[PDB]
Amino acid sequence: AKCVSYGVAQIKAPALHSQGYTGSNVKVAILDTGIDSSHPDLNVAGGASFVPSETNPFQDNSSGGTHIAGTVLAVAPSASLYAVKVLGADGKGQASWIINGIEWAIANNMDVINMSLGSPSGSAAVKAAVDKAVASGVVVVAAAGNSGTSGSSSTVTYPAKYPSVIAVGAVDSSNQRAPFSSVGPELDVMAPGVSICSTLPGGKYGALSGTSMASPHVAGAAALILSKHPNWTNTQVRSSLENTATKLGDSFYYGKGLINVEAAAQ
Ligand SMILES: [K+]
Ligand SMILES: [K+]
Ligand SMILES: [K+]
Repeated sequence: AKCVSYGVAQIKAPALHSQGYTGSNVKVAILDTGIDSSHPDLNVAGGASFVPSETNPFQDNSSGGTHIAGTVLAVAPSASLYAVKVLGADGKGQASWIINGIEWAIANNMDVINMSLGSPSGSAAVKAAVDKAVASGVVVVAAAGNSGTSGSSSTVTYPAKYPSVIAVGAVDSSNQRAPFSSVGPELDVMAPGVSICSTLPGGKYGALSGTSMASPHVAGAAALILSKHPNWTNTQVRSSLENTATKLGDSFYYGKGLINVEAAAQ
């Protein structure tokens, strides 16, 4: 990664890199607004668009998908990225498009799905598709939501709110919960999500904040773990990330805490 970011060291990814693990031979689908495949610092191995008004997955007219891609590669520099466009330039999409992306990911033997997207209400049909992905062995990671708090109510967005999905909230560089990061019993782990510098469309770079930025740290961590332990199931990868996280506070706000990929990979 050409842009410096504190998040990679924060989750202890350099310890894996020192051990010689960089996520080789791990297929990571980024279900988002596309990936700018012409960016000099990205390589994209394949993809598909399901957004009828935006038919190229290898361009990104929003910026999120590219940024997210860059984070996954900063964490797991050898991962293979797949651009699955399920959101348009406004970062919005239909539930069916998300389903078609998930199905494409299953058909094309992805190891990890990253969904940095969140609907407040969810879709029964999306649930079925994510659960199917997880049953087929895919590690499914999603942004917990940028809906802050709501007293004692959960604010975790769908599809993160489903139990089959790893819901990733955002901490800042001080390991404090970001004011926007959703909360609730469904929140699983935290990762860096404030002012994360990564790739942007048109060969650019810049900081973005959100649980969408936290999620790909965890998708990259999953790739690092699978490169060290290619025989582990998705169940085993998830368990390793949740069980070895660094506790940060009440699980309503922090889940199990900050992922620690060095501990998870032991
Ligand atoms: K490129
Ligand atoms: K969850
Ligand atoms: K929780």
